[PDB]
Amino acid sequence: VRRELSCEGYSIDLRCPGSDVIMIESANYGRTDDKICDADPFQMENTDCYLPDAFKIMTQRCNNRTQCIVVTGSDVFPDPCPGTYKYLEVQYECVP
Amino acid sequence: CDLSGFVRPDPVIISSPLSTFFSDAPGRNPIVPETQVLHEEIEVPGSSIKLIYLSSRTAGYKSLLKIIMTQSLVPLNLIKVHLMVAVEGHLFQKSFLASPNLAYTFIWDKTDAYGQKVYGLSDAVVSVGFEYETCPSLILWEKRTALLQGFELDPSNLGGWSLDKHHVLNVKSGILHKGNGENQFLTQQPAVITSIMGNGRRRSISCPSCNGLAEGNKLLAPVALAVGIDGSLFVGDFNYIRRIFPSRNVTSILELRNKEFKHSNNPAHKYYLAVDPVSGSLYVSDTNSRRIYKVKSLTGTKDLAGNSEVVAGTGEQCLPFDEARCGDGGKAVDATLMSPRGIAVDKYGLMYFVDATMIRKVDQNGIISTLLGSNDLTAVRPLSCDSSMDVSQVRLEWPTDLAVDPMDNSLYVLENNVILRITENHQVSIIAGRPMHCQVPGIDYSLSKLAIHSALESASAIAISHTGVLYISETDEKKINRLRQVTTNGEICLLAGAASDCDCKNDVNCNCYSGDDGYATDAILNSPSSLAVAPDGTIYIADLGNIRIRAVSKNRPILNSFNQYEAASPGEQELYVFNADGIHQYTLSLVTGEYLYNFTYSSDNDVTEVMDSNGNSLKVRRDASGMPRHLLMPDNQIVTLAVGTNGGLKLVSTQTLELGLMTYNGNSGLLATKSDETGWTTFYDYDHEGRLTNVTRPTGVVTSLHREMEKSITIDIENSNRDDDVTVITNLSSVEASYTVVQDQVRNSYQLCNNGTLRVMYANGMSISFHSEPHVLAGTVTPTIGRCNISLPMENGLNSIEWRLRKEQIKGKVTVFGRKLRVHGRNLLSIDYDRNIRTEKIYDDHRKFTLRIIYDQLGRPFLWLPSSGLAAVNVSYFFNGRLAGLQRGAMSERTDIDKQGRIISRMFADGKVWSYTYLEKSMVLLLQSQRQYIFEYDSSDRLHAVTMPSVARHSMSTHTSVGYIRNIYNPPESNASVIFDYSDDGRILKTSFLGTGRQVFYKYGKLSKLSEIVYDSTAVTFGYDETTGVLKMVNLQSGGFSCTIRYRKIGPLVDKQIYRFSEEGMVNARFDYTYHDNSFRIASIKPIISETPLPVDLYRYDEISGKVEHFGKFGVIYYDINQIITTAVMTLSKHFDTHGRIKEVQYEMFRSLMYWMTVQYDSMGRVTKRELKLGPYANTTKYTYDYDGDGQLQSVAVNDRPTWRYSYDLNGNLHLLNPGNSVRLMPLRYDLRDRITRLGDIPYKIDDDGFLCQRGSDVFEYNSKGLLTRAYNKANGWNVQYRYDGLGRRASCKTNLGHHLQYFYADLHNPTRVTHVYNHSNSEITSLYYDLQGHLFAMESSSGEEYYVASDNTGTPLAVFSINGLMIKQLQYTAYGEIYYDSNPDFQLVIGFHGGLYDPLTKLVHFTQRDYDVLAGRWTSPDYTMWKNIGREPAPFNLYMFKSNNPLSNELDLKNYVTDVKSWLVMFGFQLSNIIPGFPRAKMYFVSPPYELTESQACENGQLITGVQQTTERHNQAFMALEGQVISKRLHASIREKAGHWFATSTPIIGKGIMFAVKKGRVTTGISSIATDDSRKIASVLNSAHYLEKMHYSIEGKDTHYFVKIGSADSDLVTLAMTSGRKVLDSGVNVTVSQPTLLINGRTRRFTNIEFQYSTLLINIRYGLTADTLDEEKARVLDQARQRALGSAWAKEQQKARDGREGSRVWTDGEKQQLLNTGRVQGYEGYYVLPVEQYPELADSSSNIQFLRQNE
Ligand SMILES: *[C@@H]1O[C@H](CO)[C@@H](O[C@@H]2O[C@H](CO)[C@@H](O[C@@H]3O[C@H](CO[C@H]4O[C@H](CO)[C@@H](O)[C@H](O[C@H]5O[C@H](CO)[C@@H](O)[C@H](O)[C@@H]5O)[C@@H]4O)[C@@H](O)[C@H](O[C@H]4O[C@H](CO)[C@@H](O)[C@H](O)[C@@H]4O[C@H]4O[C@H](CO)[C@@H](O)[C@H](O)[C@@H]4O[C@H]4O[C@H](CO)[C@@H](O)[C@H](O)[C@@H]4O)[C@@H]3O)[C@H](O)[C@H]2NC(C)=O)[C@H](O)[C@H]1NC(C)=O
Ligand SMILES: *[C@@H]1O[C@H](CO)[C@@H](O[C@@H]2O[C@H](CO)[C@@H](O)[C@H](O)[C@H]2NC(C)=O)[C@H](O)[C@H]1NC(C)=O
Ligand SMILES: *[C@@H]1O[C@H](CO)[C@@H](O[C@@H]2O[C@H](CO)[C@@H](O)[C@H](O)[C@H]2NC(C)=O)[C@H](O)[C@H]1NC(C)=O
Ligand SMILES: *[C@@H]1O[C@H](CO)[C@@H](O[C@@H]2O[C@H](CO)[C@@H](O)[C@H](O)[C@H]2NC(C)=O)[C@H](O)[C@H]1NC(C)=O
Ligand SMILES: *[C@@H]1O[C@H](CO)[C@@H](O)[C@H](O)[C@H]1NC(C)=O
Repeated sequence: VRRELSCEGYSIDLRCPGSDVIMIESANYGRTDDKICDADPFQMENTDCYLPDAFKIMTQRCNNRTQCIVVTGSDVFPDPCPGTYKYLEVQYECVP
Repeated sequence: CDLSGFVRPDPVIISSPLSTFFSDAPGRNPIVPETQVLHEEIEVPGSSIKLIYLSSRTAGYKSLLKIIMTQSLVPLNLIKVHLMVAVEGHLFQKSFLASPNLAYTFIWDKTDAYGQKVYGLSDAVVSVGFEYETCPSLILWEKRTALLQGFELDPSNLGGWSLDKHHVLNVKSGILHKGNGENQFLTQQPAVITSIMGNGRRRSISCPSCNGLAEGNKLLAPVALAVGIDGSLFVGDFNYIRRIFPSRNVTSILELRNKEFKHSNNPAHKYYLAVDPVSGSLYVSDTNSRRIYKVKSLTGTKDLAGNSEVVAGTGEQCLPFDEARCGDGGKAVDATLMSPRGIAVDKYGLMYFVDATMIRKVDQNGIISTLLGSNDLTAVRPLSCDSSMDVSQVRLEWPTDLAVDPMDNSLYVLENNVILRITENHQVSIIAGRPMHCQVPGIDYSLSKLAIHSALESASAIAISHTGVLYISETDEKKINRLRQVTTNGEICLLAGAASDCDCKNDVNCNCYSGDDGYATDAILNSPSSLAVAPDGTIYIADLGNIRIRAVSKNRPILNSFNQYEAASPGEQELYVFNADGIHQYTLSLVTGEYLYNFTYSSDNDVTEVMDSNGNSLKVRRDASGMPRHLLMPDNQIVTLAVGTNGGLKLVSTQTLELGLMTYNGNSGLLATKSDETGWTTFYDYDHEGRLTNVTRPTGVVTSLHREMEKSITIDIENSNRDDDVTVITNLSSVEASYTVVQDQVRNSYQLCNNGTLRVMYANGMSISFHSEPHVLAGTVTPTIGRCNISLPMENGLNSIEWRLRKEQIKGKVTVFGRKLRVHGRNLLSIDYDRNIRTEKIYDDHRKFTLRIIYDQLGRPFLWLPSSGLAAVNVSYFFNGRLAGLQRGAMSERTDIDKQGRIISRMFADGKVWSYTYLEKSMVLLLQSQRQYIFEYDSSDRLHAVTMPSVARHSMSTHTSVGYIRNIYNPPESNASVIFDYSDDGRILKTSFLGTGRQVFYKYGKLSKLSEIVYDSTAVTFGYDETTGVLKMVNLQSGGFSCTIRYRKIGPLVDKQIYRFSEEGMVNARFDYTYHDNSFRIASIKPIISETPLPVDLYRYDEISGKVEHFGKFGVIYYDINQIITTAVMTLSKHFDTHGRIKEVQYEMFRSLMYWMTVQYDSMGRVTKRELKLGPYANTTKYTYDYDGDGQLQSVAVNDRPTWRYSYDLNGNLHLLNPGNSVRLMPLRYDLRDRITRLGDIPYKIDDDGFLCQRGSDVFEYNSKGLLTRAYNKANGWNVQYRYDGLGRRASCKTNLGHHLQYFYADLHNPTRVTHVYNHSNSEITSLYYDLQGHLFAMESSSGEEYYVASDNTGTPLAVFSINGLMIKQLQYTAYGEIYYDSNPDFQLVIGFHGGLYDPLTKLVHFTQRDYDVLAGRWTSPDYTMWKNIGREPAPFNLYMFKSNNPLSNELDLKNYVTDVKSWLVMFGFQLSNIIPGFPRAKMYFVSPPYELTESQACENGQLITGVQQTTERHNQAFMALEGQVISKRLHASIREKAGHWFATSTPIIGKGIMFAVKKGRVTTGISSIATDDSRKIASVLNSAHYLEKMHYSIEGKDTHYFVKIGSADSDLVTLAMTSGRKVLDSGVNVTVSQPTLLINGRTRRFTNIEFQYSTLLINIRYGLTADTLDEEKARVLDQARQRALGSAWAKEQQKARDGREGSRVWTDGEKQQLLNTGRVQGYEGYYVLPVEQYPELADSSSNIQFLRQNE
């Protein structure tokens, strides 16, 4: 298992060695912790912000690829909690 | 007489700067240049608390006031100039005659008119008068104010000295006087803005509940302000006039019936207030009612509407052209007013007011008149820009506010954005503002700090303080809403009100109210209408737009609910608590909140006990009068204190040691002399002003400080021994204190601004701006650097670092203190401390790093809990808080202490125990193997001798010499001395090896940086840029050969590196570097070797951690602490265990495993098992390692079968081994000095310096620098020559067998790392690639070939794989690095054992500073620098043994126990050095680099000579601090360390209490009270002598210094009480008087000779009468040195012929035979290579001699 995390507006970079390809294990766009991605008091107001389609979006964009770049924002993901400063948290593997 | 248009006096007043500067290390540098202050210290045993002396905390340190009253041009009619100075009741008066550039400097003794001491800060009133020839009776006067520093408070009362941790607060002046010498003038910090009345909401017109507390009390419209004689603030709150009492309570005193709620913000209904200073009467003037009123009762009666009485006006508005002149000449009550505006009341009680366009008077009798008489348009002349005209010539257009100057008694008028002054003599002049008369091009130079040259933008109000300071309110009502200050000198600056981005009147979504309870310059005001100055100097603002009254106050500590004062030091992370009298109660941690120090006093408030957090109490035992007797240390040790009759601390001593001996200059308190236990006496000289002028040392070195006090204060710093002249220029203004540090043409600028900003503009081009903010915990009283904006001279050179502080309060008490580090709006790290659970959480913003540090009940960190399942680190402490033990999983190291606090035992987790026994200054260290080391010490804990288990005794000594401190190490039973000569500042000057005569000379230039290195016939020069001061060139010159390294820099960063050679065949190199935008990160490296461009290597990083994500063609992946290096072809996986040690390496190529290694360790971290598979189909080999009782490698087994055996001497010398692959056991032999003599049957030869000389037939030639220049074997027919650069790195390798390689160092972070190799036989370049641990893993050729290297745990290459994944080379090494198997010997590998450069001919592995012998298993030379710290840290040691005879494991150090945040971060791949500019990079060196190499990297860092440079460094270091508290990771006792003193001090010739100075080769001596009679005899003889500069030599082991005296020895012979022979003094010093006869170049000469000698130090004096005496002695000493150089060179040449070794010159069979029989060769003579005329220090050097015939 490999881990990547990026705050809102920043890209997440996934890379596999040689000919190995990405396989998405888990993904979430939102907020599950009060300490991750520091901002105004309004950031820590919601630790139960989940996007069910985050796994589907990451799977479609990154699976079977040597590398993947995804921006943590409104251009790629819907908003599961407007007003709360979000982040994209992903767990993945490199398979043949 | 009438003086109109006459030149007014414009004096320039310069006050002596405040003592704000102190030293970071008073023991290293006691001189504070800017304030000419001496900052000294005395370290006491048993405590970390020091005794501090600051020369500014004395009576002798006077206050200065330079008054320049006249310039180069003098007015025509001027005849006399008068001066008046008023300070604390004193009145100095002096008359002078008119002269160009006339100036006087006033000296204040810091006393009042009653002769009593004045403490804190005082105000001086300077009056300058101009008497003209036209009128001798009248004098034109001008009053100006200046700030003078008074007496500083003495907290500790220890004879002028203070306790390091003991502070005091001056409550009246607002000054924090710290015991360490730090002074914090709190009132000089940024001004604070607060709301004293109003809440931003309007009250009802009826004023219900208006009589209560001022704070938060609703206002309607504050249009006028006036301060009463009581200190009360009268508020013109539109409808009502409300009085704010000093008790902070409000009561309505007068109601105005003509005011309606609708007209609140109407300018027509605006009225003006004024307080009469005579009687506290309040005058009201309403423009709308056309009258002036006086408040009857200031307490407020029942009927408030009728509490006023008419002073002037009837109520009717009179026409502009009135016949009766609106009632002028008669009673004011009966008169009529046009429109009364601003009112001001004179000192005499005279009332002045603005009436439409004129100024009218109302005298004591009640008669109205006109001061500025209008309607006289004919006599009116337009406003003169320079000259001052009478009231009659002045016309006023739209005048508003009016105020009296309480210092001048002059009237100030605010008229159409121009402030004018009406003097008592009725003279009018422009004070502030630029009229249209001389707008453009009135001033060609444009911008200046003067008020006359600065235009006023919509001014509304004016106020004048008692110090004559004018405050101007400016309101545009849109964006301009500010308060400006005009000082007595005429300078204008912003005091309050930042430029608002938003429109206050037009924009609806706007908030023009901010900055309250913060700094004034940052605050945003809204429509300021009126101003008033409080008695304490605070400025009140009628902030009409925000319906509030705001106060701009001096930054001061406020009395809390507990009747206590609080101040803090964020840099030291401390909070100081003082009582109501400013007496130091406690010192708490600013982070932890735990008590660090508790102070208890006597009945007379004299400090008697300092109790630390650990329970260590330092008691001050005192007399009934408060006089100190002694100090009772925490270990119950008595430190005797003797205070002299002058009140100065005379003696500080223990029962054995004399820690300090001092003498003072009379009753001034100025420290004259200071002596220690060694007898080293420092002499201090001051001027009559008490400013430090000279510092003389026993070395003869004098540091001089010269002050030139003009418009700018310049301090010149000079040294008698160096050409490093430093000059500091100080320019003090209203906005900032400007400093310029000049070294030749290299200028560094420093700016300390009033807003709290510190700006540095380095000569290199880089600028740093530190910005202050009030502390989140301590408040406005302590400004903190929370922002740092960096600028580099490049395209995208703007960088920004930020510290965001926060707090969590539960029930009014601090629970959590958070700190977040940010770079360009991104959080990198957060350090939060939770006081409730005592944990310090350090965490990343992306779940990558998490560390928790647990603190005990005493507030000490004891447990480090890391993430990723890593082994936790825990520590033990003794009762006194000293570190007892350390533990990291299974690894532990504990100690036991004495009742005296000395380590008696050392326990390891494997059961190993070391015992420490103390017996009469000697310590015996015994190991369980019964190996014994005896360390003999001084009273000062400095080594005298070291006895090894072999019973061989090594001896050491240190002595003060002429211009330096000499450190001598003598090997067992040998005279072959190893000497390290250091300057007074601790810089290396000379390294000498007396055995063969090896010498390395270090010279320092004009920038106080390394300029030259001279050894043998080689000269290395360091060139610096004349303007930027950066290192531009490094050139090595050895005869014909020249090696030049040139640099180009972007600020302090290298962007270009050039390599140039003078040799025929040698190729040149160029490396171009680029940096990532808005960072200090290297983005690319572009090499060009032999004019052949190579591919660019790109570098990619993680912006949050600094982790290298991509380098060249390689990509890096990080997971926990493990790393993966990937390519489309290869994957290199590195796995680390819980202790951060490598456990598995995996090298895959084309998805196939090429190499894998597994390392296993014991409890102590020693390698016990290693499994290796070299190749995809090869078998796996298991290696098992066993260690002896001392952790020395005993045996190595291959697949559980014993193959190698190792045995050791009592000294740790490897005396038994199985060489290479052999089963045969070979013995090694050693002499008394631990030098190898035999390896089996092969004899070894090590010279008298400790360097490898021969191994059988192999001959090795090491230079003075310790570098192998040549190696050959005549029998085997091979020869190898090496070339080195100026930084001590190997540049080339050339053999007689065709081999020729060149080495290049392109890595700026790893300067000793070989990155490129040029091969001359095929002309191809090899690029070397290293992993994150520094091990070689890949290679790339310029031909297109790619190689993949398999390296072990030590960085040793074991296998090479081709571009097609095929193993082409496989190597097998023994534990000590000897190759026994090589599958392909033709494939030449540059890097060998332990990552060094291996040579297959010599069998040596090269590391930049040392060479390692693979056959013997030891180094080829000793590291003599080991002797410097072996005394402080005693342990088993050997000068030659490799890695403590454990070659496969990482060297055991206390750094293995991770107890600091920066070290934990490094493990996780984090590189803070890449994200935080200036942050120290973690050193990746096996062998320490040479002095010049480490110096070339650190020279770009800012210098620390001056006080402003040290202030800047404190700002930088405090900004880079991570943990709130750092532990002292030391399992050894603290030793008092002196600069350049390594060993036990020898009795000096220049005795204690004797002054010795050598200025321009001339000797001067002085005598103090403590000096003995025999020491005074030496001083008397040495006085007026001339020293032979650069002509001092080491002759027969003696440190000889030559001197000359012009005259007769008769006078000096009477002093010595001898005629001839040798005499022994009380000190033991030998005095030898003789009359030698010398034959120098055919000339015979006889003279008297007096010689002073103690041990190796020899001082020689020659007597003569002629002027040529100095020139004759110079010619004599050089001829005698030439004889020594020639004698030695011919002897060495004869020995080379005898040994069968190659000589310096090619001799024929006849020439060689002549040399063997006679010793000399006919026709041949020795000549100097480096000229003796430029290099007199190499006059006796045989290595600087070449044999040549007369043919040349
Ligand atoms: C600075 O620059 C210098 C150049 O100016 C440079 O010096 C040169 O370095 C290269 C590389 O090391 C040297 O080349 C080597 O020469 C070896 C010597 O072999 C000679 O002798 C044999 C008879 O005894 C001849 O058969 C052989 O002929 C071959 O080469 C001819 C070219 O001259 C060619 O015309 C022929 O057709 C024929 O092919 C030759 O005259 C040579 O053995 C060596 O080859 C091995 O190494 C290569 C990689 O370096 C491999 O690609 C290659 O396959 C070889 O590996 C095999 O041998 C190794 C050693 O025994 C084993 O470790 C390998 O596992 C492998 O063994 C297998 O294959 C064998 C058959 O191929 C078989 O017998 C085994 O059983 C096993 O199955 C290589 O070509 C060159 O001589 C140097 N040049 C000069 C002018 O000095 C210097 O190093 C540079 N310095 C630095 C610091 O960079
Ligand atoms: C680090 O913590 C360990 C506990 O994990 C300490 O080990 C204990 O030490 C005492 C002696 O003071 C022994 O009696 C116990 O048996 C040990 N506890 C156990 C069960 O592990 C250790 O002393 C600490 N290390 C240091 C040097 O402070
Ligand atoms: C170390 O001791 C040796 C021997 O005492 C010194 O060498 C002698 O020096 C004198 C004077 O220069 C010569 O006349 C002798 O011929 C030398 N003796 C021999 C045979 O070596 C040497 O100078 C001393 N060196 C130091 C560093 O003091
Ligand atoms: C003063 O001079 C005497 C005589 O030259 C020195 O004493 C000699 O020192 C050497 C070396 O320690 C001894 O081997 C001799 O036995 C001593 N000779 C005599 C005759 O006393 C003495 O060391 C000198 N003083 C100092 C402190 O350097
Ligand atoms: C100040 O005003 C309060 C009402 O707000 C009143 O209770 C108190 O007595 C007054 N205190 C003084 C200073 O007299």
